[PDB]
Amino acid sequence: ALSAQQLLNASKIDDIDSMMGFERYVPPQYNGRFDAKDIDQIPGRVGWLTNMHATLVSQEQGISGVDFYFLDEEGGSFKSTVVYDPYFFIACNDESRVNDVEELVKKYLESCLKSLQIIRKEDLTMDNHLLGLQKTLIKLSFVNSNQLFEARKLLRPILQDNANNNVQRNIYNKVDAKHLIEDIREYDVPYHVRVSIDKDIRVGKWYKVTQQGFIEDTRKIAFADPVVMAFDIETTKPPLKFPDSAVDQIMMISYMIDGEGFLITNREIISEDIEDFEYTPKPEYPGFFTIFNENDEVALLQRFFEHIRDVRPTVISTFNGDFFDWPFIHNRSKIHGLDMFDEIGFAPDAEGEYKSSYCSHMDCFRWVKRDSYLPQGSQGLKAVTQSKLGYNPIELDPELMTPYAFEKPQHLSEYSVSDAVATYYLYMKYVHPFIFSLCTIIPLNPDETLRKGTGTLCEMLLMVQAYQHNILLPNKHTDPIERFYDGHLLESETYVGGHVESLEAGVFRSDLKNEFKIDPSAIDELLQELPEALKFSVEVENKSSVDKVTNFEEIKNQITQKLLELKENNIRNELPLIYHVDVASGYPNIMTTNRLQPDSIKTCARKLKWAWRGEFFPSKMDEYNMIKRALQNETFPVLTFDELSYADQVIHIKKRLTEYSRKVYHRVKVSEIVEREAIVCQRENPFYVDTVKSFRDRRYEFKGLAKTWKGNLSKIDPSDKHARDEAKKMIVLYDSLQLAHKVILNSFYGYVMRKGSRWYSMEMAGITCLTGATIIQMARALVERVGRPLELDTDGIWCILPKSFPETYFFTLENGKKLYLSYPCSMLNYRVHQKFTNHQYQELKDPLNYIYETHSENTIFFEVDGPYKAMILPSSKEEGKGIKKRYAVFNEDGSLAELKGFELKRRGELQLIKNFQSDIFKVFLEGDTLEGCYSAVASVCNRWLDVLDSHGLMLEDEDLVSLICENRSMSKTLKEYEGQKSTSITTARRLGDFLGEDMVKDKGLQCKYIISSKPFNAPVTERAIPVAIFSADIPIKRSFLRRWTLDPSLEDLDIRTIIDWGYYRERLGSAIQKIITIPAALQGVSNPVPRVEHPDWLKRKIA
DNA sequence: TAACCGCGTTC
DNA sequence: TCTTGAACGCGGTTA
Ligand SMILES: Nc1ncnc2c1ncn2[C@H]1C[C@H](O)[C@@H](COP(=O)(O)OP(=O)(O)OP(=O)(O)O)O1
Ligand SMILES: [Ca+2]
Ligand SMILES: [Ca+2]
Ligand SMILES: [Fe+3]
Repeated sequence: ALSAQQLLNASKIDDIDSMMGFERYVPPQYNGRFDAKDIDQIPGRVGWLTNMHATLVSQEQGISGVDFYFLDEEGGSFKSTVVYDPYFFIACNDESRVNDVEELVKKYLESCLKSLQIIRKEDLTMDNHLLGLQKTLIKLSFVNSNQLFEARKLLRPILQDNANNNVQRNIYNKVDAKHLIEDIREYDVPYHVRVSIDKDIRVGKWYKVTQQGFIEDTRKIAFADPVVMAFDIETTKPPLKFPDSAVDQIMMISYMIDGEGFLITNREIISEDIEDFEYTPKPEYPGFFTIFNENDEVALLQRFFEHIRDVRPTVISTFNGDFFDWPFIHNRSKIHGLDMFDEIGFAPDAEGEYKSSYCSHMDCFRWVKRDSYLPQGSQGLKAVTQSKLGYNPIELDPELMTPYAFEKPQHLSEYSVSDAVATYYLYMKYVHPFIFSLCTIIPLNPDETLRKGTGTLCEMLLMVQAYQHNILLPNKHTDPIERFYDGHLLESETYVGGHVESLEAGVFRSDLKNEFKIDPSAIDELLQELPEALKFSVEVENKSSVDKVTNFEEIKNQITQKLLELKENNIRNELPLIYHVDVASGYPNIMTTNRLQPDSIKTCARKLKWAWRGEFFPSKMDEYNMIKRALQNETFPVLTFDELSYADQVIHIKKRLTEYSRKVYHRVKVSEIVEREAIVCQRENPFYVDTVKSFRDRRYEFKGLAKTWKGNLSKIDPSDKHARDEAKKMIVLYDSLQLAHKVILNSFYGYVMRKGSRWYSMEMAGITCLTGATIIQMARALVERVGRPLELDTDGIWCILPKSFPETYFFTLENGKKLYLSYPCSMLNYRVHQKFTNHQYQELKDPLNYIYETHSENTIFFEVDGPYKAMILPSSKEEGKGIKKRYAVFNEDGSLAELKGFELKRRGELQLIKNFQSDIFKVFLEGDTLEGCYSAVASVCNRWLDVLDSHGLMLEDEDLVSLICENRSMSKTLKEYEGQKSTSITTARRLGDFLGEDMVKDKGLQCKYIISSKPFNAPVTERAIPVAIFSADIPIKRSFLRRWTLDPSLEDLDIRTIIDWGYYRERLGSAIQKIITIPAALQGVSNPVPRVEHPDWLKRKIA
């Protein structure tokens, strides 16, 4: 009888909705026809849909429905409710007796079943479905979702009893109605998702809510303007510890409402009363802040809640407020006798996040984590602000925040205000357009669209297409607890992914010549291919015709000439062209080209290859069962082995099968790779393929607008500062949008391996990867015969080409326009489209007679960027090994184009190494010769080497603690690391012993540590000191370092005598080895930093 | 030496 | 409850 709690919540929410301007609107009745063409004549109210939530109504037992929250055209708001019977299907293993099952379930489920009906859907796993045969199903409908769940608990025993055997009757011997029910289907669709899909309603669109239903008003283009508030709180904190919502108070709540800044203060903690000030960190971000200097903390909370209730916001934005700000305000409200739910309608939900019915909570940190495409080291609000808004917000050390309420109150008021400015404007410029536009195609509310994984987002879009094509949803995938290969227990199985090669290291600049040896037969091939490749660049790449171009021969003659000149002199020493070629939407286009989709893996048969890789124990079956019977006889946490769960059973089996295999085979795990083939039907209902093609086209629009505005900008004179400032803003705006669509797009590839995937196919994912590896290696084979490829990753190639190699040309058409042509790009694309096009792609031409056509499909194109000014690739310390996924590339104007992989970019590495790498990549541009180039990097190296060889005596204390520090995050809590050794685990354990157990209470703690010299010759994980120790009082300090260095002798407590300076001298040393010296050796110049000795294998090679 | 792990990247 | 994939670098431990 849980409807009590549910019907109550609906009443409470209904009243909270009314207080915030959302009273349930019921449209006037209409007896005329229901056509969208006469929208202006049908009685009703038009609004912009801003939110939606499942609810229970009481005949206006509970009745399932969805509240839809609207903003109307006349500055007001309202909500409307649609009711819809929840439902799922019953499948039968013989469609001749469906009416018998129908009579069974009508009586078996009569306690909760509302109505019943036989319907037909298309089953993609059913024979003859491509000819029109459909699966017959029983549609069970219910009054509310509680009744649906009851029928599930009632049907599950039947489904489990039919999968078990039968019973002991006359052993000397038409089937029961219960054994005919094969499975239940579409039983786990969220209700409001079910309503959103079935009724074709989306947040962000305009509707007219009439008696017949919602009529989309396609005349209304732009989004309505909700009132948006972003807030940030600041609280007191113990020195070197974390805020505790029990003890610590809230100093101030800064916020902003549609541009107007505000600030509530807690005069009981903030010493002064602050006057109205301004923070406009850039002209485009005004920030006039009105302050509410209040007395008590209760006064502060009550003004915040009162201000919320009066402005009536439908969007409240925060930065990580879901797991700090909101629970802090809620805990302070409870302590102070204020129920936050009665006040503002917010409350925690099942995941601990804070939501409301009328107002979406947009935690910008969720957007940053999923869609911003920033590295984790740049996901703090400070880095996000300078990357996305283009300015540096106000900083100050958090250790000084609790004191500065008393000492420098105005400065700390400026910080809290800058956080509110950065949060509000990042939401309005980035989070708000993206998520609300996303809601128009994904059947979720803004809160869910922001937070769900990209795989779940893909699943939502796929369920819309499947439903609209009457395709039965597959049930969620389930992986078996045990799988075997050749009798061996499998520990993990997967496929071979992308192909990555590190081919050359060192420095390559457009002003420094390189030596090329051009394969003459390679130029022979491109000459034979040149006529049809230029036609390909004209007709396929630029979608034109050779008839309308006027310099086809002139450009063909210009390329053949250069082609021929480079064939005669195949040995050259010229300046290079630093180029990058990269397939646009590689895996998506590989899928759509070959018609890849889970339901297509089974002449409509396209056989494509993939590579399965398995990891299994060396033990065979004879030893498996031996360990099992052993584990069976032992006791467990009062319980037997067979009385455990199958999961806990295999847990113990795996633990004891690792120990055995180690002591008998010397190994614990064997890996093997087998080439597998799969049949890809080229006629299957392409609802999956088409969904990918649609979203890829969606992303392509923003990707092309970024390229346009990168062109509009360079065509603007450097003097027009305002024009070029606005062009650069659209550039970062469209780059952000296309990057936000990139992860969702590629999750269509990843979704086929996601746990619980409705369309799981390991085969399809492997085929995509192997096909990509085959294309990118064919491209390398041509580049290595024409130039020198430097690095290669999955679908991209960094290479240098002779300056004499044919480069960029522009066709001219009789219109007067121009067609762009990059010959290094089109020469590869022509080969792409000669060796990899799918000539077996089929589509329904006549659906009524089920006749198909067969056409040729290939949307795989390399895209080129460059030529660049410099590329700097590091080398490995070990002989012959390269360094993949790490380099630096610079533009012609000297700016950094790409910085990939290096510690400078990663979250929390050795800070000294970050500043070193930061100071050094710029200087690889200096110098006039390659040897002179390496001397400029040598000087900055020797500067950093000097700081360490001097034991940091040439830096002030605070710069030293900043420099030698290393920060590392612990993804889990310490207790989850039992049995493991690490510098983070040590730092966290020592932080807990000195600062208290509550320091490790939560996951994600940043362990900032220093590595001590003593105890000597001890493992490095034992000498990691929390840097917090040196800010504690001298008694508390000394006791712990004496403890941690095992030196009761010790009282020279200064950092410079504790640090293992030789350790950091090695860390910097190998950094200098990999970036500077070892690549310099591989380019043939003597060690530019002789204070960093070469490897023994490298010295021997120099002989 | 080589297998192995956690973190965080590049695709 | 939720829940895209694999390849890779590096500091560190372990067999
Ligand atoms: N985040 C991801 N999740 C799943 N697969 C990914 C992800 N990122 C990259 N991949 C895979 C699929 C991509 O097609 C393939 C090539 O990477 P990349 O070239 O960076 O993306 P892309 O080719 O789709 O975009 P672009 O058009 O910008 O090159 O790597
Ligand atoms: Ca803050
Ligand atoms: Ca790509
Ligand atoms: Fe087929």
